[PDB]
Amino acid sequence: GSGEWEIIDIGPFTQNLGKFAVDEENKIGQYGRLTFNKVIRPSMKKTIYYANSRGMIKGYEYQLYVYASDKLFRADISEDYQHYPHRKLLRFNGPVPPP
Amino acid sequence: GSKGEELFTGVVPILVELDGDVNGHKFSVSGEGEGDATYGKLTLKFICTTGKLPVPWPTLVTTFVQCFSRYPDHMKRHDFFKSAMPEGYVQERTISFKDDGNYKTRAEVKFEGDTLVNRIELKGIDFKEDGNILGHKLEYNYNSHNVYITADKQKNGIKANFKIRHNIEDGSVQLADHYQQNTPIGDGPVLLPDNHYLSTQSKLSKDPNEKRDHMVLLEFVTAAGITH
Repeated sequence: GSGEWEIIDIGPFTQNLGKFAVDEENKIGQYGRLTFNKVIRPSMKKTIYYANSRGMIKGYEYQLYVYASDKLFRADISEDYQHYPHRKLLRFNGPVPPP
Repeated sequence: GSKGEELFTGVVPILVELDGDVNGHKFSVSGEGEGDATYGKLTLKFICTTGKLPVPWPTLVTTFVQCFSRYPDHMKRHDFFKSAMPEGYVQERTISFKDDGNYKTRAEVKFEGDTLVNRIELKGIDFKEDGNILGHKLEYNYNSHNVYITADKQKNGIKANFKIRHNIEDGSVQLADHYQQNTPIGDGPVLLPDNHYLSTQSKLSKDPNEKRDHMVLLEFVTAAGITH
């Protein structure tokens, strides 16, 4: 299961998600070494549910606009509480049009 | 009431140390936090210090300090756990997972200075390699339970029987059958209780800034089952 996208703030929690995305992308290397600047609006997340009738929260998915090295990227991050490591960078593409 | 009870009237720091061995997979966990028995409240964070935990975190919740239970005033003569303090008690369990392996645990719970310490050794055997436990098929959450306590006069302690209900990702629930015995470490007198139960509720979460394999635990435990 998975709910709908909801707008979230761009406070520390979100900025740290940005930082995570850039650090993970830096491990691949298809772009040059990126330096995190900031997550800008809009940031959004959707709730992920266990696939069963209880339907309790399994984790979350995030879609972020991230500035790194003065370029704007779209980062998708999944958070899954059941399995370590919980945070995984699904996608990281850029540069992209400003929202 | 007991002298041991006076050690719990405020916030008490807690340390938890576990050495485990499940189907030969060795692991260690350290936990820190605090307990406030006035409200039956426990807050703990556990870190696997040997890398990735080879079993699901929820299966270890009961193993990771019932002296922080809130005993209602009319029931305080029945609180064995605090009465055994500061010398402490040994807590032993067998935990049987339905159609899978079992844990055997031995823990010593006692004060070290002003800190309540729970030191545990855990042995797990007969687990199915792709069962719910070693296959990590448990949801990351935790149900509320009632744990019935009875006196064990010959060991000058208590025993308990209860079933833990673990949610499974496919929608089933797997029962973990707990057999428990507690005996005081010291030689002094302790309070032996009439039959009663502990009502528990637990919330599991994660620390967003933590990179190691870990569990954050918030728990409330209240004693009940004796009329006033």
